[PDB]
Amino acid sequence: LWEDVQRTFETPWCRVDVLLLQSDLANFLRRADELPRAVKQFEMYKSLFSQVNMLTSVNKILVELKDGALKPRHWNMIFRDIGKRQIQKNLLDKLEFSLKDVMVLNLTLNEILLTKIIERAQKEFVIEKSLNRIKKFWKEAQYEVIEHSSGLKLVREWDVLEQACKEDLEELVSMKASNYYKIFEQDCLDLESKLTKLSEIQVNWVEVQFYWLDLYGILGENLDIQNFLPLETSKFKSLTSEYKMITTRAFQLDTTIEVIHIPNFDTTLKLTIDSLKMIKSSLSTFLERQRRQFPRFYFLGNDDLL
Amino acid sequence: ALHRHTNYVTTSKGLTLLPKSDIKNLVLFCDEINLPKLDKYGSQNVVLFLRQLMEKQGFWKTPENKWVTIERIHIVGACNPPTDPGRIPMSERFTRHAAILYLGYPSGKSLSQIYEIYYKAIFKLVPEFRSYTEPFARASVHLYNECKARYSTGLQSHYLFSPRELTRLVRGVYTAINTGPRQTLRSLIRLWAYEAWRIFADRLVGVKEKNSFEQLLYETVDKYLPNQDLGNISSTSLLFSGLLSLDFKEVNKTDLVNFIEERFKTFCDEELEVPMVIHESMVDHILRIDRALKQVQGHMMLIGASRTGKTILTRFVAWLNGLKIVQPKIHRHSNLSDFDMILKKAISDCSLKESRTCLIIDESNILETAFLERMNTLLANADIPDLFQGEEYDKLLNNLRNKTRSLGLLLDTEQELYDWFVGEIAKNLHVVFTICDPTNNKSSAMISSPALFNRCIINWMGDWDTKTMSQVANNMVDVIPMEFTDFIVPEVNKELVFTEPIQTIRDAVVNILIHFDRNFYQKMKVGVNPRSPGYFIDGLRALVKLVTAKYQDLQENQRFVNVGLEKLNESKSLTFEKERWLNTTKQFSKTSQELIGNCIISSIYETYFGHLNERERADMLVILKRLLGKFAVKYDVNYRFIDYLVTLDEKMKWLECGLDKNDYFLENMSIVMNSQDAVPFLLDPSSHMITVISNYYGNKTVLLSFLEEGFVKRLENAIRFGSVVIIQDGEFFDPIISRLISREFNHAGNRVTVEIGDHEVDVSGDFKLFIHSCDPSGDIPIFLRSRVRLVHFVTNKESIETRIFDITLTEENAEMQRKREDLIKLNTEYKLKLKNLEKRLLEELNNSQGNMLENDELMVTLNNLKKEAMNIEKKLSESEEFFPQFDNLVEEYSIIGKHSVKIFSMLEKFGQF
Ligand SMILES: Nc1ncnc2c1ncn2[C@@H]1O[C@H](COP(=O)(O)OP(=O)(O)O)[C@@H](O)[C@H]1O
Repeated sequence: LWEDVQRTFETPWCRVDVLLLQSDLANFLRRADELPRAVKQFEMYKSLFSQVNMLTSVNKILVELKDGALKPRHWNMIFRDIGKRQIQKNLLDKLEFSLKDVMVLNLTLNEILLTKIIERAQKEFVIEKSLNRIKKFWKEAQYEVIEHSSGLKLVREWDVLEQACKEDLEELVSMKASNYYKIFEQDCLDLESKLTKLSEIQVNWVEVQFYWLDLYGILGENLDIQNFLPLETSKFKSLTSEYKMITTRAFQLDTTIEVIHIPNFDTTLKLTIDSLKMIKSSLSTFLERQRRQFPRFYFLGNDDLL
Repeated sequence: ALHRHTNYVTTSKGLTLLPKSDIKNLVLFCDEINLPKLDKYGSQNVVLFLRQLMEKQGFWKTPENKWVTIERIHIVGACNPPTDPGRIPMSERFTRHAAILYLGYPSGKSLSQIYEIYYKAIFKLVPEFRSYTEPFARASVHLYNECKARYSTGLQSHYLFSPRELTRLVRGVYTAINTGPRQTLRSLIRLWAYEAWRIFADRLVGVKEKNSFEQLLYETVDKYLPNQDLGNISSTSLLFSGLLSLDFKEVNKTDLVNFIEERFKTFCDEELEVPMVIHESMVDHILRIDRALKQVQGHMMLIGASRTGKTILTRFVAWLNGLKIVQPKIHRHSNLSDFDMILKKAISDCSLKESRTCLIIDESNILETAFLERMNTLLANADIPDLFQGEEYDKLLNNLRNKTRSLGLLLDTEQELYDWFVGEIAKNLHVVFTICDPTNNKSSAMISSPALFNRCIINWMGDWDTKTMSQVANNMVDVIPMEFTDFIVPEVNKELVFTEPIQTIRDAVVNILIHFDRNFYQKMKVGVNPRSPGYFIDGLRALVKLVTAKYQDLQENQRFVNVGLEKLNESKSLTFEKERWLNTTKQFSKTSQELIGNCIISSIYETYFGHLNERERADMLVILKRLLGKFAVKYDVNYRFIDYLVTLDEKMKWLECGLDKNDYFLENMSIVMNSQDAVPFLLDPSSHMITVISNYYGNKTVLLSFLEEGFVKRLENAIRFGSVVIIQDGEFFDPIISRLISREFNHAGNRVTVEIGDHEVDVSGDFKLFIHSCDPSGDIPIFLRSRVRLVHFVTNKESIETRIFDITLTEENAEMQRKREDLIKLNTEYKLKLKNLEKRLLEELNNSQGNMLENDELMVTLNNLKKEAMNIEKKLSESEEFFPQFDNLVEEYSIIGKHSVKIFSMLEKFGQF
């Protein structure tokens, strides 16, 4: 029994399970008495029973420190302020310390400071859970692609991701109010920066795609209108070519967020939307110039007049 | 409804028919055929559809526009007489095609035989009293007759009796005899009386009609069952329950109460935590709800008042019987599809898994009439055909076919499977409606609905009576110490006392609280009182916390004065006169006697007067003072709420943040800030408070509203990271914040979690919630209004009444006005600075243990303190004459203000025109 209990004391804390620990402690209690008096008189049985009673004395503490909220920083703080010793970093960062250390911390007496540090652990995990959820959502998000008559690729359902980005940005802003935000600041700031860049790119992209669809009906299809406005359609063809290259390289990434790393993307979309707006203004001026020559065209509109 | 039994077919000359699915003819029983409402142009379309089905023998498909000829389907409708309330007259174009048959009540004498047969049936379990089959039945019938004549619809709209009540009584008598112990004649009479109480007298309103029913029961028993060994047949005198024993026997009250308490403690511990007090009415209603939930189609409708305990009592009784409590998590933007999905999930759990759910439907858990119609269809039948139709039906029949196989019973026919499904829903699903005020349109529609009123057991909780309030108060004022007031038993009328005869200060406290609650509801509320005490409970809790805090303060001050006196007695020429100025040990004896009175006044002011005018507050405070004087509890004669509760630092902070200089606004802010056991609901037309609160909390303030779409998410952020939340609108309210309005959380190891919608969010602990409203005309849901601390920040007309005074006295008695403010100002700054100088003197004595040159500063400050002592004494002596003159001078300008307010009212009427 001594070998078994010594083995179970040496298991790494990252692999200890309390459900089997309860049964193992029950077996240890059952088999403590059946040992002969030779073991009883020696320190072996006394030490074994004392350690088993130490394990059975505290069981809420073990399950509380088994929670996912505990982190290597909290273990370091517990060891330094309660155990008065330093743990090897390889032994600590992987939570592979043995149960003998947990015995050493003397959970029976220091349980007040233990719960004091565990409360901080759960609140820091409240912050970390939101950060991890945001990161996981934005590591798997992707647009929905369709292809119209031309070779261009079109995005559908802008809202399902725009609203998610806006809500995540609001969440990252609201995290600064929490007192336990200081340790998570260095990651939240970078995530907020990336999401702000993605939001700006999204804002430009939706307008670019909408304006290109609106203008493709007018120019690029009807040869007559392009003949009346050669400069506008000449610019529009180059805009469509550049937008096609940009969108192909963008959807060759499989993730929406990584477009922030594309060289010259946001400025390219700004230039594209500016040129599309100038072409739209040119169409408006041309239509008004046509209407001021035969004013009855004011009873028709734009599509009929075109 | 027809989709289950009919099968569309097609033929060249037979363009789609809708005949029977089987070979038997089909009979459509449309109950309450004249009930459906009619359009604004005066035509109800369902009746016209029925006429189309009976005259043209067909109809038109609305998607496809094809003539569907019904084949061998018959129409049989049932309707109450059109003179009954809510019965819309039917057009003669429809009833022209139907043969009308009138079916009256079975003559009142045939009922005797009809139910004597039932009693002969149910006495096969108890043959020893076979000869008693005939009496009981007659008695039952007689009882019904009397309850039909005494309690008419003229008293209450839900006093509708019928032989269905007699059948319920017979089933109850059987199901108590069947599972009960060996019976004796007295036991059978008491059992029948208990069932009669539960059937006929549960719905009764007011103690007058309950006493009338009790004397009717006594007369009936003495007339038809002239037994000579019986006890009291009152509702609380007899208690039948199977919670204690394995039988169903009349249990002793003390054992029942002890068991209920030891189970309620466990329920509050392991289930959601709400500190609650057990009393006799709670035990009685627990028995009632247990009896309702125990039977097969046991549905209950609890009509009481808000904060009575109906919802948590239902949850407790369901937990006792192992019923899964399901509550619709709906909110403002929840449409009929969400309710349909919730009902579908509840039904699937009830039948496909045998979950034995208990669906608690609040009055506010229904938004439009579609929800109520779904409840009608679920209750009248044991299923809602609209949920399971078309392809969803095909899945259901599949899930049935597998499931029914797992129980070891073979059923391959679709009809058999659906009949088993209906039976499982009927014996597994219990619906417990809870409605706060029955005069509301939604709740009146719920009560008057035929399916609910005919299937549900109307249990009328009503509002708390004086006995329940006394019990709750006694169990709630028994935690705070009252061994310092030196109470003397006062001479009061027997009607004034409510608890056991007054022998200690605690009984005086509970009597004062009950009397003030009654007087307050008598003045504010008119007619019937559909409001249950939530002010009473909040006031009790506030009084507990305030007595604790004030006694701690008094202990600290007494300790400081005593240690100073010990230091002075240890101490060279003038300290003998500080021995005189430390006569405050005598003042402490007087100020400790008034601690309970001041705490009662302050707690009542915090709870009740949040939503009152400047004049109503004064009148009710006068009433409370005369109530304290009626009993033998003392209080500070010159008591001011601002001075007593809020300190100088907090008042200066509020004034700096942007609060006005009004005493009314200072009291309102004290109510808002000091009382944070319940959410505050700030009502003000101008939004000037929204900035003020923000100025109090700097950058932590977060502004939301119930109208914006992302609100549900935004709060879930503010609730998780600890930022003060102000919700700009309060007249609207989506019940998802319900679990936040009442502090009903899910605790854990060290994380507190609250359910919003269907997400569990962790509460930081630094998170505050203020609800804010703009228009005082707007209403708030009864769930919100009774849970929230409503604070009125409006500037009413009565604000003129005082304000002109502050002008008149400014320009009529300048010196008197000057002395008025500086009297209290110097008084307060004296109470602070004399303590400051006393601790200065004490620490100097600490630093002057054995020195001699340092004693000069001690002597000069000793001579100094005499000056403020003289100023304090002079101010007290001058106030002793100033206050009588001030109160004498108040009445003249009160006469001025009486006309001023009338003039302003007339002006505002002019402006309203
Ligand atoms: N016996 C009691 N002791 C203490 N508080 C009670 C008692 N009965 C009711 N209450 C108060 O009334 C409220 C009733 O809660 P609940 O039943 O959920 O709402 P409702 O009564 O409106 O259905 C509780 O919050 C509780 O504070």
